[PDB]
Amino acid sequence: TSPLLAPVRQIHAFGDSYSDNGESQRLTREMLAKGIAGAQALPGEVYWQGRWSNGPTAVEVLARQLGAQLADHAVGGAKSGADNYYGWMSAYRHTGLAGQVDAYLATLDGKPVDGQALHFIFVSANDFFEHEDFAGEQPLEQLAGSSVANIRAAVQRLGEAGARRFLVVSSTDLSVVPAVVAGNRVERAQRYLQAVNASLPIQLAALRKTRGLELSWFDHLTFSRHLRRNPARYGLVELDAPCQPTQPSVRPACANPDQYYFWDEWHPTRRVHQLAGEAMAARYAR
Ligand SMILES: CC[N+](CC)(CC)CC
Repeated sequence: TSPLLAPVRQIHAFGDSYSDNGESQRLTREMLAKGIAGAQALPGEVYWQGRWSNGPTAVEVLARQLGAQLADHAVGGAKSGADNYYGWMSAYRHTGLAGQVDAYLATLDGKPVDGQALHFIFVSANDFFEHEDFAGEQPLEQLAGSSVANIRAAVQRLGEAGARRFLVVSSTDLSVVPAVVAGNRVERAQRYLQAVNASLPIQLAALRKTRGLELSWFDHLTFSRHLRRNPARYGLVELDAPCQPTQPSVRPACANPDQYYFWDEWHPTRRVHQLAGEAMAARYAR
């Protein structure tokens, strides 16, 4: 192993429902109040304090582990580009990664980016879920290429403004998500996630060297494959059923959520987020 990276006191997180700690809730309340067409209260009533899970997301755990403050800009539904899985948000706010980065840079008044802050990026799942649910026309390989380009452009734009430290999360294992299984879309997910995860870290290692960045790559797929091959070691019992079914309708939650991998048909439980955030903290000194 290599030397641990330097300690972290501030995180700025960008991403989707795997990171959101209340922005989708706040923003959809704002949109409902203004009567925006098609708005829905997200995430909904069978979720914990606005997170798309039954507890803190992995980046919240990561911040606790590292002794860092967290500014969490992630929005549930966020795509790698400007917009969201929810198309009805675009006429109000651009909540994709590109839009989160634009809003972060616009809310420093001109006051500098913190060169010591860790810029955490965790996105791409909604590029695939939007494409499958609404019959997108890109071949999956072109979709993956657009996801990688969008993430690299976000790191480039944050670096241009003065960011120096990053942690980018790979695609998750979309191929075991319950909604993907139920859609009979396992092979498509495998092909998508393998294309992103082969290309992205090669692109980010070139950008890290050019711009003199500290950029760590977290392989969520390796992480999940190890937990799901050895579930008992981690106190997991149920790897496929959601603890809290929502499709086609809401049904009562399981009694033992700490023994489940999935909270709903897309998102992991607090237990898996906890393990993920501990794993992400492994490259860093406290
Ligand atoms: C973005 C939110 N989801 C689709 C409806 C995940 C893709 C789940 C509720």
